Amino acid sequence: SQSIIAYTMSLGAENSVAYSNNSIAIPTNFTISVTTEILP
Amino acid sequence: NTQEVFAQVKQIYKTPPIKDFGGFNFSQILPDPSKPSKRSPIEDLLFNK
Amino acid sequence: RASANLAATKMSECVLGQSKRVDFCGKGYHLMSFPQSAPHGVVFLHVTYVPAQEKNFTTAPAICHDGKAHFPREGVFVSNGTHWFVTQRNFYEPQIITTDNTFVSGNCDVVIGIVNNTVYDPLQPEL
Amino acid sequence: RASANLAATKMSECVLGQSKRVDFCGKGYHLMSFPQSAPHGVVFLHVT
Amino acid sequence: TSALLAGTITSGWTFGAGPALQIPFPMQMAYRFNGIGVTQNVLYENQKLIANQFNSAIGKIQDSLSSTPSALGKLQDVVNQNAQALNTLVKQLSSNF
Amino acid sequence: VSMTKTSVDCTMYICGDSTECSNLLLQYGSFCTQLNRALTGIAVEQDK
Ligand SMILES: *[C@@H]1O[C@H](CO)[C@@H](O[C@@H]2O[C@H](CO)[C@@H](O)[C@H](O)[C@H]2NC(C)=O)[C@H](O)[C@H]1NC(C)=O
Ligand SMILES: *[C@@H]1O[C@H](CO)[C@@H](O)[C@H](O)[C@H]1NC(C)=O
Ligand SMILES: *[C@@H]1O[C@H](CO)[C@@H](O)[C@H](O)[C@H]1NC(C)=O
Ligand SMILES: *[C@@H]1O[C@H](CO)[C@@H](O)[C@H](O)[C@H]1NC(C)=O
Ligand SMILES: *[C@@H]1O[C@H](CO)[C@@H](O)[C@H](O)[C@H]1NC(C)=O
Repeated sequence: SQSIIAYTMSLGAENSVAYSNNSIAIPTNFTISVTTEILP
Repeated sequence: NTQEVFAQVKQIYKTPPIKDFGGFNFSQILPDPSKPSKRSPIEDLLFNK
Repeated sequence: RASANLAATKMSECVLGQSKRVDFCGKGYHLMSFPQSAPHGVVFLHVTYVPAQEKNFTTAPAICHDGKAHFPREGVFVSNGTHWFVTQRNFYEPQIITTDNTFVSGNCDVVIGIVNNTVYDPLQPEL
Repeated sequence: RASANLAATKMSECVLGQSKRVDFCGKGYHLMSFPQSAPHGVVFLHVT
Repeated sequence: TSALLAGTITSGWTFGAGPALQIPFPMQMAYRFNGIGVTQNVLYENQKLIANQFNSAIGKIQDSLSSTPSALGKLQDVVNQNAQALNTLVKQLSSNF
Repeated sequence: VSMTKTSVDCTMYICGDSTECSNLLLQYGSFCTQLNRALTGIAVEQDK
């Protein structure tokens, strides 16, 4: 069964992060990615 | 306009427990859990005014 | 005309240099931008640095040695076990704590959150 | 639209990083900026 | 706005680029003093003074934004001129031409 | 950065020395009232 549906907004995924006060995260590895910006 | 000014990042982040932010007191700007709205105290003053 | 002035600003600060402006020239830390022509427009190739594969470590604001606080000249004081290391903020390159990359100012009692460890010197073992 | 693009630039580099641009993100040396909502607008807290 | 504030005060500025690396806050602020040419030791030496100054500045900006005459006229002018445009249109429709 | 301030009088533009200035006014002067509001806004904008 396929039909038109109405849903509330998906504001985003819930990201769980812990501030603490004696913990740091540092990126071990990195990625390079090119993105296209189109301007008339 | 409001989409590109307000949703530059589309990753929602929960409010951390307000404890030991180095003495920096983020009660005014962060939304208090006293009300079910996600509005802060100065945000409420701006919306009322 | 507003979009054309925006594109000439991006042609000037993304292609002809490197922009420290976040999100102006790419989703991430900007590295380059390659212009490409288009019908009544310009398409940009915004190459950016994007880090990943993060790790969580325990840090301290400074190091106490011989009654003096030692501060990172660059990077962050990091730890996993017992050994304390200094590394730059954007990439994990663990370096042993030495006076060449550590800056000293004041004593160790004025600052909160200090941990104590051996700060190595490069000069005494040769001498 | 012009004011909205200005505000999204200030969301883009006054809130999401640190600005070396003088007076653009606050009077003095900018540290951070805390965004705050408003009726049909955005109110900034440019701490410097 | 709450998500932006949580990313700002918990991750620092790495949430814009990459995947929101956490950072103790006194250390993000020292790292943001490092961007204005002052060394981080000044902050770590005067953390209580900086925290008290920031708390007082937030209190002062709340008292200023709670006096009624707030510099909120630029936001009020948009709604006022839109309502003026609409009511001018219906008073125009009142005319006989 | 600035442009010369300008303003228009409704009577001296469209009325002039017309005897039925009232007949021109009650039917068509609200347009010029809007136009004077726009011109006053432009002058204030150039000062700011
Ligand atoms: C944290 O990472 C360092 C990076 O090498 C590890 O250092 C080792 O420490 C042990 C002592 O416990 C030495 O015997 C080794 O020679 C060191 N190097 C290596 C490559 O093993 C350290 O073990 C790590 N700590 C934890 C808890 O994982
Ligand atoms: C880092 O780069 C890519 C991950 O995108 C992977 O192929 C490579 O092996 C990684 N290197 C290390 C040391 O993790
Ligand atoms: C933050 O500020 C509020 C209001 O001034 C205060 O009640 C609260 O105790 C402060 N936070 C801490 C951890 O003291
Ligand atoms: C972090 O908070 C804990 C309390 O949970 C405290 O014991 C510790 O001293 C704090 N460390 C710093 C660096 O503020
Ligand atoms: C290291 O710093 C701590 C601060 O908690 C202090 O108690 C300790 O005495 C210091 N180390 C030495 C060897 O004095």
